[PDB]
Parts: sequence; C-alpha cells; structure tokens
Amino acid sequence: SDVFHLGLTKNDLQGAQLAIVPGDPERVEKIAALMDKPVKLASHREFTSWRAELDGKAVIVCSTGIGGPSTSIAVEELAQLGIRTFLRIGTTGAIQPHINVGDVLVTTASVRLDGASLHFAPMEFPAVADFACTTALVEAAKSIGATTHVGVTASSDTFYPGQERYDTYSGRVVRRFKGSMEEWQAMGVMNYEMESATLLTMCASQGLRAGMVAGVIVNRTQQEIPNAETMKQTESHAVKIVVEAARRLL
Amino acid sequence: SDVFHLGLTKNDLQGAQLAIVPGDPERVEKIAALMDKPVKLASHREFTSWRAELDGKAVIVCSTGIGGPSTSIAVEELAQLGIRTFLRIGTTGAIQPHINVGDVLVTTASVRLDGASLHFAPMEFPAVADFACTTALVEAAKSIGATTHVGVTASSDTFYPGQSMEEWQAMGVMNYEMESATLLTMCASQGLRAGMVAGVIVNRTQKQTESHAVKIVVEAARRLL
Amino acid sequence: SDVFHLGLTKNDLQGAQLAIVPGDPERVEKIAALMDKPVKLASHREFTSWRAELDGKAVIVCSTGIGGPSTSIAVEELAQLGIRTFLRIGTTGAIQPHINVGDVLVTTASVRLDGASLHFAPMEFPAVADFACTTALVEAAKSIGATTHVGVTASSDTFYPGQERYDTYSGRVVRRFKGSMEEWQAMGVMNYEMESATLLTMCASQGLRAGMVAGVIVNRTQQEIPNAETMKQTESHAVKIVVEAARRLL
Amino acid sequence: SDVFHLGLTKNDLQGAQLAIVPGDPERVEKIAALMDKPVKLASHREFTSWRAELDGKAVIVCSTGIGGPSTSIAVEELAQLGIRTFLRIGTTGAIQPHINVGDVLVTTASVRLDGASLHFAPMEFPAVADFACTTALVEAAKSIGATTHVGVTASSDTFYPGQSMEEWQAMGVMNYEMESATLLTMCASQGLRAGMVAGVIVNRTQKQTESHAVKIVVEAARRLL
Amino acid sequence: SDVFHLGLTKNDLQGAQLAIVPGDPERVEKIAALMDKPVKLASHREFTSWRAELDGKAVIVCSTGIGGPSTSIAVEELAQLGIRTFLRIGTTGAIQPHINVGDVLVTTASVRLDGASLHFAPMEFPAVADFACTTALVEAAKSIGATTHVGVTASSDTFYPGQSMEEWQAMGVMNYEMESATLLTMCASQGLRAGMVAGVIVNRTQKQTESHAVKIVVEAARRLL
Amino acid sequence: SDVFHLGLTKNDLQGAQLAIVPGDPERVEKIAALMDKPVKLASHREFTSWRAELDGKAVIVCSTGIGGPSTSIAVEELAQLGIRTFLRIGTTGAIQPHINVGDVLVTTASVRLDGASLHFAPMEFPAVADFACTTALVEAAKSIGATTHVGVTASSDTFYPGQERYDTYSGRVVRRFKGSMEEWQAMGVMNYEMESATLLTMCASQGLRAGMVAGVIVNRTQQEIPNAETMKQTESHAVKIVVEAARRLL
Repeated sequence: SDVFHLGLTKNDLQGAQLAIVPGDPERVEKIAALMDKPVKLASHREFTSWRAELDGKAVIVCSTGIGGPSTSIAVEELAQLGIRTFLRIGTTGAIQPHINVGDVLVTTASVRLDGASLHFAPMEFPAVADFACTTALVEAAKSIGATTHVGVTASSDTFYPGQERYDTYSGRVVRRFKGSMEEWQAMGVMNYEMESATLLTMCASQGLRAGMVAGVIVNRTQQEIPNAETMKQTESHAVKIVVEAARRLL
Repeated sequence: SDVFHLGLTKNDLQGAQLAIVPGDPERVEKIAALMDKPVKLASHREFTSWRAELDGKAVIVCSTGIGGPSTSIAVEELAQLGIRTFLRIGTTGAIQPHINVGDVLVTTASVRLDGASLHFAPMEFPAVADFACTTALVEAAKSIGATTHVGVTASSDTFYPGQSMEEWQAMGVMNYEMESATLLTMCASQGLRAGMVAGVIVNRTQKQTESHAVKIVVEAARRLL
Repeated sequence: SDVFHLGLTKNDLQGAQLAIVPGDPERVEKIAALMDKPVKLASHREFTSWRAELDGKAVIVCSTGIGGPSTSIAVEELAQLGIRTFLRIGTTGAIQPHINVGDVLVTTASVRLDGASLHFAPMEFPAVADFACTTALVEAAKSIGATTHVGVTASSDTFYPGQERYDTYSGRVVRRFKGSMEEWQAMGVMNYEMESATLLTMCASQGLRAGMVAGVIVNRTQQEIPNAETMKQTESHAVKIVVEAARRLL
Repeated sequence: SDVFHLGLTKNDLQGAQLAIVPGDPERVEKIAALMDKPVKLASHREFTSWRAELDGKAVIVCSTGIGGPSTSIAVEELAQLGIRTFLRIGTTGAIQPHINVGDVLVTTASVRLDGASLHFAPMEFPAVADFACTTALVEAAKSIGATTHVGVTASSDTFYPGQSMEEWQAMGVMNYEMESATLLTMCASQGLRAGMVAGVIVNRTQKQTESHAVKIVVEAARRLL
Repeated sequence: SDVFHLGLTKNDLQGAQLAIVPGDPERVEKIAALMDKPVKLASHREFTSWRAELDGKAVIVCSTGIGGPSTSIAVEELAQLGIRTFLRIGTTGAIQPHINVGDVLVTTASVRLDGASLHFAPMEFPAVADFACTTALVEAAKSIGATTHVGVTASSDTFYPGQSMEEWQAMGVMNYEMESATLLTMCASQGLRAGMVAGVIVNRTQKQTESHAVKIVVEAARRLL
Repeated sequence: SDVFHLGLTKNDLQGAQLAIVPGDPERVEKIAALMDKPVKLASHREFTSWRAELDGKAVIVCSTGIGGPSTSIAVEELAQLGIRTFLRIGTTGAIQPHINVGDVLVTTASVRLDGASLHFAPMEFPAVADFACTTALVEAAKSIGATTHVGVTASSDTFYPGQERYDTYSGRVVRRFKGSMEEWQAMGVMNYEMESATLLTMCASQGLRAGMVAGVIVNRTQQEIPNAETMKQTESHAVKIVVEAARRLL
C-alpha cells in the first residue's frame, strides 16, 4: 500500500474522488451495497474500505473509527489517495426537545470541542462544511421526504464529560463543561458527536470539500424512549440520503 | 424610542422581519432605493435606518457603523424590534489569486479574529452563516449572472489586519473585513438567521461592483421573506 | 486629504497637537464652541472634526464613533496628523451605588474587554491613562466644584452582554460574562463604556498621552431615574472640564 | 449490555478490578495469551475485550483504539463495570540519543498536548501516573532484565506531532505517543490508578521488544492485584 | 498573633492605616529610621516589620520578600490588621535610553507578567496604581529635586525576565521588577490604595539613589495620612 | 561568592550534589544537625545554607523562602553550584478529610497554579517528581512507621485566594478560584502549598532530580484542631524521613 494505515494503493480507488465516511466499519458494506459493483478493498483496524460505482464513477466508502485522531488519519490518507470530497454519515442523539427520533440533521458547522482540529487550523478558524456538499445533503433529504434540521453540531473529544453526562463512574464534570449542555442548547446547537470538528476543519483549510448528515436515533431531552427500530429505519434513511447526495457531487 | 440607540419603535418597522445591514448610510440609501416605498426612518450616530417593501412586505435597511461593537448594537436592537433575519452586504478586497475584481463572495463562515464575537459565544463556536440565507445569496447572484465564490472570510478589529495573512491565504480564506465574525456569531448563537455577501473591488493579483452586490442582497432578501 | 478616513490634511490642523475626542459627532461643535475661533474642518461618517484655539494654540475636536475599531481609526489618523495628546470626553452610566447622577468620573485605567486593544499591546499590558492628562482632568473637575471619582473603568466591545444586560432579545449572557458585573463592582470598577481600552492602550504603547473624563447621566444600580436633564447639565459640565484640562496640557 | 460501547456486563468481569489497555485487538490477544484462562468477551468497533486470570483473580484486557477520545470511552465504561486500575502498554520511538531500540520506557507523567485530557481537568493539573503502578512496571521490567528509562512522555492528537520536538528533547522528554495524556489525567483526577509502559522500536540515533513490553505489563498487573 | 505569617496583632499597629512595603529587612530598617519613634515589631521568615510615626500617626514598614507570592501574603495580612494604603519602594534598572542612573521612577501601572496577580483579577483588569498615591510620590520626588519619570513598569516572576524586552522598550516600558503587578492588582481590585516608586541604579545606556527613593516614599506617606 | 543570592562559592559545597530544601531558614540547622559535621555556610535573606555529611558524602541544606520566584532563585543557584538532586521538606495542611494530622504526604506531581514554573516549561508539561526521589521518600516514610499518602499536590502563587480562603480582608475570591477547592478535592488532590510547581517543573525539564515530602500539621476540613504539638512531633518526623531518603540517593 502507499498509505500508513488504510492498506490501500492509489490504483485500488480506480480514480475515485469522493468518499463516504461513516464511523463504524460495520456500516461500510451496507452503504456500498446501495451502489453499483460493491467491492471490498481492505480492512485494517477500524478502517474498512469498499469501492463502488455511482453513475459510472468510482466512489469510496471508508470508516473513520471513533474520535478526531482516528478520523484525521483516515481523511489524510484518503486525501493522499486522491479523495477531494468527503461525506460523513452518522446516527446521533439530539439535544433539542423539538428534534425527533427519525429526523435528519445536516451540519453547517461545528463547535470545536476537540484537539485534533487544532493541528490543522487555529481555533479562530470555523469548522465549516462545504456549501455544495451541504446543499446536496439538504436536497437529498428533501427528496426522500425526511424531516430535516440544518445547523450547528457540537463536536467533542469525549463521549462523557464533554457531552456533560453525569451518569458515570465519578459523577463529576470538570468546570469547563459544567452547565455547557444548557448553554449549547440555548445557542441552538442540534446535537453532539465526536469527529466532525476534525473532519470539517481539516477539509475547509486544505481545499477539500466536506459535509455531514446524521439520522437522529435518540433524544436525551425527551422522556419517550426510541422505538424498537431505535436505529434501523433511520439509519437506512440516512444512508439513502448520503448516497443520493454523493450522486449530485460526482 | 423603544431602543437605546437606533431611535426606532416597533411600529416604525410595520411588521418587518428582515433587515439589510451594510456599514454606512450612503449604502443604506442605495439599497433602499432598489425596493418599493422607501422611507427614511431615523439617523442617530452610526445608525441610519430606512423602511421599504419587497413583495408587499416591510424590510429594514440600517447601517452598522465600523466594527463588531457598533454592529452588535444595531443587530440586537433590531432583533428587539422584531427582526429575525439579517443580511450584510459589503465591498472588500480578495486574497486569492483566482478571485477577480467584480466577482461576488458569499461567506459560509468567518475566522473569528474580532473581540465582540466572544461576547456571544466562546471561541470554539463557529461564526457560521444560516443555510437559507447563504442559499438565497448564491441563488440571487446566479440570477444576475455574477461570478460567485462561496467560502470563508477572515474578520478582525483592525483596518490593518494583524497583529497571519499568508496563513489565511494558504487555508483558503477568500477575503478580509471587520464585521462578519460578530454578525454571524451573534446570530447563529441566538436563533437569528444571517448571511453575508461582498463585491470584490481590489486584489493581488487581478460602483459597478457595489451596485451588483447591492442588487444581489435585495434579491436574496426577497427570497427569504 | 492625507489620511484614509478623517478627510483631513496636516495643514488643516494648523499645528494642533492636542485633540478632544468625544464619541458622538453631534457633541463636537458644542465642545469646539467653548474655545476661540471654532471652525468646522470636515465631516465624514461619524468622524466630524472642528478646529479651535485655546490660549493661542490650535486644538482639534474630533469624534471617534462607537467602539474600539472605529476609535482606533480616529486615533491613528489623528496621530498621523501630529496629535500627541488625546482627551476623551463622554457621558456614562455608573455601576456603583454610591456614584450619583451628575458626578464626574476620571479613569486611571481600563479593564480590556475589547479586541482592538490587542492589536497594539498584549493583554498583559495595562490600558493606563497618562499621568499628566489624568492630573489635568482631576484638577479641572475640582476647579468646577464637581463631585469626582477617580479609578477603573470597564471597556467592553458590546453594549449588551459585555455589560451583563439581560433585557435583550435572547435574555442570555454567555458564560464569560455571567456574574461579571457583580465581580467588577466588588473590584471597585466605576462604570462601563466601549472605547477607552483601545484609546488608552494604543496611546500608552505608542508614546502618546491620553486621558478620559465622563459625566454620569444614569446609574442602573439606583432605582431613582435620572432627572429631566438626565444628560444636559452634566454633559455641559463634563465638556467644561475637558476644555479646562486641555488648557493645562497645551 | 451495561455500557454504551463495550458490549459488556458487570458479570462478564467476574470481579475483575484491573484492566490492561493497549491500542489494538492484535495486542489484546497477545497479552491475554500470557495469562490463565483467557476468554474473548466482546468486540465492538475499536473495543475488543478479553477476560483472563492472574493468581486466581480476574483481569480484563481491552483495546482502546487510536487517540484520547476512544481511549476515554474504554476507560470510563470499564470503570463503570468496576475496574479501578489501568495499565497501558504500547510501542513507540524515542527522542533521546541514549535510549536504545529494545529499551523499556515507564512514564511518570505526560506532556498534555491532547484535547481529551482537558475534558477531565484543566491544563494546570498534572497528567501523572499512579505511584504503585509505576513502581510495579519498573519492578517487572527489572525482573526480566530489561533496560529501563523512567520519565516524561509527550502525548498529542496527531500522528505527525505538532502543530516543539527539539523543545521536548531539550526538556528531557523520552518519547511521543497519543493516548497517555488522556489516560493518566482521567485516572489521576478521578480516583483511578494508572500506569504506562512502552517498548522502544525506533530512534535517532540508535516483535521481540513488543513481546517483552507485553510480558512486563502482565507481570506488573500481577503485583497490583 | 492575629495573622498567619507576620506575627502581629491589631494592637501592634496602634491605629496605623498606611504601610511601606520594600522587599528586604535591611531596607525596612533604613525607612523606619527616617520616621519618628521607630520600633521593631516582629521578624518571621521574609516578613520583618517595624512601627513608626509621621505627623503623630502610626505607620508600618514591612518587608515583602521576593516575588508576588510572598508580597501577596504580607499585603493581605496587613490589610487584615487595618492597613488601607500601601507604598512600595524599590531599586531597579531602566530599559529606556533617556533614563539616567539616579533618576526616580513612579509607576502608573504594570505589565502583568506574573502569576499571583491572576489570583485577584483576570488578565484584562489593569495593574493600576491609586491616583492619590501616584500623586503623592511625584510630589515628594519633586520636593527633593529628583529627576522623575512616570509610566509603565514590567513585572514578572523571573529574575531573568522572559521566558519580550525589546518589545517592552518599544512600548515605552520604563523598567522591570517582580512585585508591582501583584501589589497593584491585588490593591486596585480590593479597595486598597497602592503606589510604587523606584530609584534607578543601572541602565544601558547611561546607596545615594536608594537613600533618595527611601526619603521620597516616606515623604509621600506623610501626604497620604 | 560565585552566585547572585546565596553567597556561596562552589568550594563551600565540598562536592555536594544533593540538597535538602526547606522553605524556612529556621528549619535549616535542625535538619543539618541530624547529619554528620553540621557546618553553617551562609545566611543571606531567607537563604540560610548549612553543609553536612551523610555516609561520608557532602550534603547541603538550604532554605528557599516563600513562593516560586524565591524558590527558582535558590534552585537555579544551587544547580549552578553542582546540586543535581533536590529534596523539598515541608509541613502542610491537607484538604482531604481522611488525611490526618501527623500523616506524611509524598508528592508525585503538582497542579501548576503558579507563574514561575511557566518560565521553565509550557503549562502542558507536568510538574512531576523524579521517580528515584519519590521512591526514596516513600521508603523512608515506611521505615519510620509513618502513615503515608502518595499523590497530587496543588501549588499556588497565593496563600489566600488561590487556596480559596474567604476569611480575608475582602472576603472575595476571583472567578478562576471560586469553587476550586471542591474541584481539587474531587480530583483527589491532597493539599496546597506554594513552591513545588516551580521546584518540580524546573528540575524535571533541566535534567535534575527532585522530590517532595511534607508532614500534615493541620486539616481545614476537620473540625478537630491540631494538638499542642500542632507541628513539633510531625515536623521532627518529616525531617527524619527527608534525611533518610537523602541517604538512599547519595
């Protein structure tokens, strides 16, 4: 291979210049299957890569793993291999009461509560999505009939204290994050996740295009628990949206 | 007056929910002139405001003065009076070699090199534009055949930027100005929609352009009512 | 003109080396009138300039507009034109209950809650007034019989959240400024305004002399509302003080 | 499952109070193989866990994945399940001329160049290892005749460190990696014991070494039960 | 004793409301000797205190030791005992070419390059001297014919400043020392009056001077009673 | 002398390479007396130095005075004179209820709530003790039968607000330190003192070895007041421990 971690050569990509980048390698094949000629390329650690074809153009699907440091490796190596457009697909919880399970979130920019982004741009620089990618994602969502929210996501280097969770071993949240959730809610932040600050900052500062869509599978501010298909139907829809957006970006 | 600085009452707005906020009163009058039933409302310090109408709906045009601090007063007080969508239009230089004088820049988000944005959100929060506004500006620019670039703008307190420009150029930043970081942050963190467009009037290397940016912001406003 | 914004040439100043710098151009003529041969020089944006004579020396009066960025432009261009001494005159609210409407505040230094000052000196550097200017202002105040408070001012890049006002559209104040007013009150800060951090820092770090005086026209910590002359008599007195201070600095 | 990510229940631990936390599943299996009654428990995303026994006591081995963020999930969830002592083993380069490939590094504390540590304690708080753990690792290394260095490790989010290395070398820093700052800070600020050991696999200037570090972490674990 | 460190009671002060706070006990004795009825009160670690009288009123002289941290203890405990005005006198170098050995520097405010000042106010707050104190020091200096400079002093924790001096020179900073930032910040943010004077004993380019600064601080004290 | 402050020449040290560094010069002779041939070297300000012999090797005892700036002077000059190993001995209060008067604390690393440490290493660098020194101190404590706690200390540039004391002139604690004690307690911090951040950071970043031991003479979280020997017996024990640790480090 010609990259450190992904175990891929440039020829494996067959000239692909767009990648769909879910977090979980288990989600990779399912996304690749929506497209033509799904072919598994490689699998190393949490980096599972498949190649497929969309309207006659090669497309890559590759997992990022959890967190900014893992994500930065995936993105940088994929960019080395010629990828110029990155579409993140995820499932997420929401932190706004009016956002319902089954809804779709498209992120215009992220709150940079991480560290890896700082290696690519100073904090003053916005973790902003590319306009064409965001447009494609919003339009694909509309095409599917999805109830869609477009706005800011909080991107945290932790799942627990950075998302102000108290149901933990210590039950403690450090001063920086005490009361932070209510502050992000008041500022209209839609949800938390862990990878987008890195993805968006590194792309926006390096001439690459990125966008992010996620299906809401839980809402910790609603007391109703998510249905049996707490994920499934919504996960399916989010995947459909990301593939349809990729079709408009080729 | 209902507000501390602008000299306006809620009644003056006649139900307006969108404002166009350029920097100076000269530009205010030019923008108002493009719309229906333009009426000058008030002029106090940096803040000169007019009312006008698009498609039968009231719209405000109000100057912000120079910098985030004066901009923050205009935007807050207009919000107090019922405005929920804000469009800024400016004229700027560009710092990318492929951007030509006469081109139009639509800002997706700003580099927060200002002081006032921090008064609304900590530095980690993005100075990001509203998607509907950004879309309306791009669509309006396309509809008059403008050459458009969409991306990041660096926004600072000094007219002599920094106190990092080669750095910003290498990071893809399109241009520099002084008010967008505050406008976008204060809106995106407070449930208000904002967008930002500018006409390019200088660049290394390589009123017509102001007039075109002014028409674009008005036609974007129409789409957002 | 030989400066970007003020529309002035050096000859317009007639060798003036002291400027009085109110915020509001409407206040300019009234100040210039207290002196000899008031002559309007120019008017561009919020930069209205008059020239006058005090004891046979040319003096400038020029508005700064609102906020540090506008102020820095005015001050830098005036300094380009030969001004070496700057006296800020304002009207202000107070945040100490014992400070009464009609009182006069002279600022020794400011809390730097702005951004423009940082372009001239790192935050560690004090936004401090020149001793001769402060002395002149305190003495002029005493000469007029004014009740005078001498001390620290908080200089904010916003009128609203930076002054911890909650009577706003959002009703929200960001964490940095939540509880900040009570903290500044406990630390003996007299008042808020929006321009002095920039004015004082740029002057103190560039070999220029600056001072600031303000008349108190309101006190948000007192329930009594300011009299009909909520401003007038006090504004008049503050203007008298600044002119008399300038006379001692020529 | 009792936890959000690991796919484990308290019962799965069978009373275990110590976990060994390397980065990848391949290393997990190698470590488990050194102990008694090794059993693979679960594998979900980055987190592959096994149970085993030392001196009749259950011990967990669980991969952390890459970086502080994934490490922070593994450590928290294992703590939720009852683990109170955490030992990381890695392989790294060295940045000091006197450190030889094959040598073993035991980390007393880390330079906090990561983001996740800040989610547990402000920057002033030291990313310091537990004294019992550090002692057990040094003792275990000595017991197999390893050449050991004890001191500071620099810990960052990038595989391309910085975004200061000559600086770190002059300050005596032994080596670089990505997870120790988070591990040590989150443990030292939450009443959990943690230690960190690494085998040196490269240096300028000047599986055997991985195998030896793996044996050392297991023998240290034995001393800490 | 009424206080943790100084070994003093309120009664020891005999109603004193002003203290002179130099760094070392040798200077304390010299200052006390200039006043009426000097009496040594206590000596514990860095803190040697005397009582004396000016114009019939008690005054304290107490050493601070080296740096903001020890200074902060002396000033707090003296405040606890009733002192409300603090005058520091030191001897320093100068960093401006026009300042001559033998000249006297009166500090209007300090560059906050120390750690302890942050324990009283955030960095934005000015380390500014009280106006009455500054006035009294300038007046006292003039009254003995001293050549006086009034302006900014840089104040840090290191005897080897920085860890920016060319920077400070270009910004007009007069001189460097270690205690003024803490003294001035802790007083100005707590309702206490403070002033700072120093005699210049070295400069590039170009006990007599210590004696003159000592006389000046005593004569300033007289004006502030 | 060949150093600025200590008034010592290199020959005075007689080849000593280990120093015991208490805060208070009054404690110096008492420590030196536990060893062979105690000889007073010098006394300048709060820098009192004695030389002694331990197992035939020269050892120095030298006070640091209060705070990081004073400490940095002592340590740097001692290092200039050839000292390569520094053992701090102190008496301290505790902030954990389970830590009792008479107990001994050995510090593995410190919270850097000071300024002087920043001159030697950026804040990201840990104020960490040397392993050999800490081991020697823990073993010496065990040998004496001492009840020993090993862990983190908070090192503050102030005695008052940085230790969140409210029984002060102003009764005020700045925002940074409001609620800070409860936060350090939750994080398992043992105690506050004022010198170790500087001592440990400068040593750990300059190739020198340092450790710190302290006897607990008070606990502000317990309502029981320390016995008549609020210090004495405990001070004696701490001194015995530091000398015995030095014996293992020669």
